[PDB]
Amino acid sequence: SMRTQQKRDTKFREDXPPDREELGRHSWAVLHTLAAYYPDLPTPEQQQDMAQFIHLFSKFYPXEEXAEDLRKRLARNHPDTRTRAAFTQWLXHLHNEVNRKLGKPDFDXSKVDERWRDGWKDGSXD
Amino acid sequence: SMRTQQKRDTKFREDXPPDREELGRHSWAVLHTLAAYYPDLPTPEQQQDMAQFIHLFSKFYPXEEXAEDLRKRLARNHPDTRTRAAFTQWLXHLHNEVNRKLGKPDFDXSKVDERWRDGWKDGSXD
Ligand SMILES: Cc1cc2nc3c(=O)[nH]c(=O)nc-3n(C[C@H](O)[C@H](O)[C@H](O)COP(=O)(O)OP(=O)(O)OC[C@H]3O[C@@H](n4cnc5c(N)ncnc54)[C@H](O)[C@@H]3O)c2cc1C
Ligand SMILES: Cc1cc2nc3c(=O)[nH]c(=O)nc-3n(C[C@H](O)[C@H](O)[C@H](O)COP(=O)(O)OP(=O)(O)OC[C@H]3O[C@@H](n4cnc5c(N)ncnc54)[C@H](O)[C@@H]3O)c2cc1C
Repeated sequence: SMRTQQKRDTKFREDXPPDREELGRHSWAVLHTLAAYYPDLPTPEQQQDMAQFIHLFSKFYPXEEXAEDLRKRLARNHPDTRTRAAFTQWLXHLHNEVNRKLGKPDFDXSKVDERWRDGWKDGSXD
Repeated sequence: SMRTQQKRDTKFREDXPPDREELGRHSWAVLHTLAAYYPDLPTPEQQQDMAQFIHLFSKFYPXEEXAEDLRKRLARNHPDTRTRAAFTQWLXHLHNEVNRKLGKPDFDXSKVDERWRDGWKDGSXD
């Protein structure tokens, strides 16, 4: 017909303020990448710090409906920051809660180390 | 000649682990966007929380040379979290320190509200 609601076909300037979706994509990348490299045997101070980091992220996330949704989840399901394995998985399952809320499919949590740190075992990241 | 070191011409799969540069781009977007919507008159608890959030981000940032560089800066130049105006500018000038370290030009701090929240006044984000 003429205009389109597919943003990629419309708004071409990259250096603009992130919208709700684009901030989401950046933020999941930041959180999953921070978790991917977290210690396998973190100190007690690290475990405390990472839980506080996720709590503070929930206080300041600037999409208010998204931040409320996050604060509700963290109240029902505190972050497991005991180890890399536990925290990476914990964060995957949380991300999946949001995906299911929004009508998106589940990400296979078995893929989190490939996806965010190591690259796919088939070599498609090289 | 044949291979290229311009990543865009080589590695086409998007769902791969962020490298140092790509994590940087995501992270500056997250930090500048969080600052852009921070209160103009934050409570004392908010001011304390935002400073602690930036400190914790420096503890967990997974590029070790980058995290060390950040920890050094925050020791010399604590975040000003007193107001949106102060914190957005504080974070711009910090980002500029990193840009100059890496041979990149200064971003004009007068542009931070346009860039990260409001869109350019000429309408090029619409
Ligand atoms: C904490 C948080 C709360 C949010 N709350 C809301 C909200 O309440 N309402 C709303 O409209 N939007 C919310 N958003 C934005 C939303 O989650 C999506 O980021 C946005 O809709 C863009 O979706 P996307 O399809 O690009 O993929 P995203 O969900 O942004 O995912 C980005 C990439 O991460 C990978 N991935 C997907 N799922 C997982 C997983 N479970 N584990 C590991 N990797 C995964 C995939 O490679 C994917 O392409 C929130 C985002 C954040 C960060
Ligand atoms: C906290 C932190 C520390 C880092 N330390 C290092 C390091 O020690 N060594 C290293 O090699 N890399 C480091 N990086 C990565 C580096 O800063 C860049 O992110 C990366 O090199 C990609 O650069 P870029 O050209 O894509 O633009 P980036 O610097 O990633 O900037 C992204 C976008 O932000 C906007 N912008 C640029 N400057 C400002 C500013 N001053 N204020 C507001 N908006 C701005 C521009 O629109 C720009 O395109 C760090 C990143 C972070 C987040």
